[PDB]
Amino acid sequence: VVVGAVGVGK
Amino acid sequence: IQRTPKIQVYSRHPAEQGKSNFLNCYVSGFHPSDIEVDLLKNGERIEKVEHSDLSFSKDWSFYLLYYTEFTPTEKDEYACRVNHVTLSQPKIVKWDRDM
Amino acid sequence: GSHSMRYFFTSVSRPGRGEPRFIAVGYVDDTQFVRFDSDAASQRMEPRAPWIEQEGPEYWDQETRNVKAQSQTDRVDLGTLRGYYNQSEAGSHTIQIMYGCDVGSDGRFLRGYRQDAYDGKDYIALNEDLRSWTAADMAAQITKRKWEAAHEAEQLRAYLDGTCVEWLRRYLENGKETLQRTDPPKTHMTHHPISDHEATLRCWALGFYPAEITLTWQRDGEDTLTDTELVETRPAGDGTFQKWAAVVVPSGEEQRYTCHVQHEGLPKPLTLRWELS
Repeated sequence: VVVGAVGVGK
Repeated sequence: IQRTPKIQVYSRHPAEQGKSNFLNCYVSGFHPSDIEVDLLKNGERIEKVEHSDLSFSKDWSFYLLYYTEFTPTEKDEYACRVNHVTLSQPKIVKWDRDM
Repeated sequence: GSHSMRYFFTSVSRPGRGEPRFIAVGYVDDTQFVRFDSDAASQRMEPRAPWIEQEGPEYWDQETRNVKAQSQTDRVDLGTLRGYYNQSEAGSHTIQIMYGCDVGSDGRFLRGYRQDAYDGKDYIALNEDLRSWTAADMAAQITKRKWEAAHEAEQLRAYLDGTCVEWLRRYLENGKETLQRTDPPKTHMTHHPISDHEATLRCWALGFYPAEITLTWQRDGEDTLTDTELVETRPAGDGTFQKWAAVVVPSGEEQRYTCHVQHEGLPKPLTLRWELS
């Protein structure tokens, strides 16, 4: 499974 | 920020004429990922060619596997034709049985 | 042996040609099991290995939107990084992300990793300790400060030693038939006169798995890097790999060169020699 938590941008 | 493809043309199994096999063109080491790959049978573009999903290496350069089912013969010539920004003219690599 | 799970993502801006091409690929060891391709008809995370296909529609529903989210992050970041590096809006640029985790034979966590690249160069990477970041240059240090702010390292550590290690351990059992195998290299040598007085010795290794391998040429027991041609390890297309090494030798001295093959499925290092009578 991929990461669930959407990250903050760069 | 540009690397030229390394191109390898080969068969999935050792080649014996008359028996089904797979023709492989492996292009690795290139950047950027925009690339053009055609398999050639006596200089004519083979039409049912599949490929792998774009991935890349530790050094971030890309690699792709193009392949198609074929039956080697003595008379038939097979080549891979790759075009990339790093290339002034499409490079053509002929299938050699011991490479 | 050890096992790994890895996801690879590539985002390629196409200025004036619609949204960025986005391609995602998941692996267990050297076996691909999922993919997403923005340009593909499906617009869903699709399965790519037999043993993942049993997963229910909740699995594919989740993965589809998560992998799409990651895509949208890469969509903003393409614009942000364009600014950091003071680049025009007319060029095509590439973000690449790799992350995953490693476990041992008993399913215990060994390693987590995340690494990002911009235009094929190091941008920012998570350190081995999973607590801190290394930015590659001063622009990437802007991101490192943002991520140190929002504690991304700790939310990410959650996945890399937690979610990741459990789902790897499931997959490794859902697919225990195909994934636990090690195929050792079928080996053999060849010989090609280039003239009347020199020839090419070519040391082959075929059908092995996983893809890690070593080929080396020895002259009277000494390692020759002279005339040594080594190709990139390549996929057979059936789950196995091929590699060869070659050295050009003086015809009639083929007996003094020997080729050495090291691989995990090999009880001892293979040694091969051309055998003239």
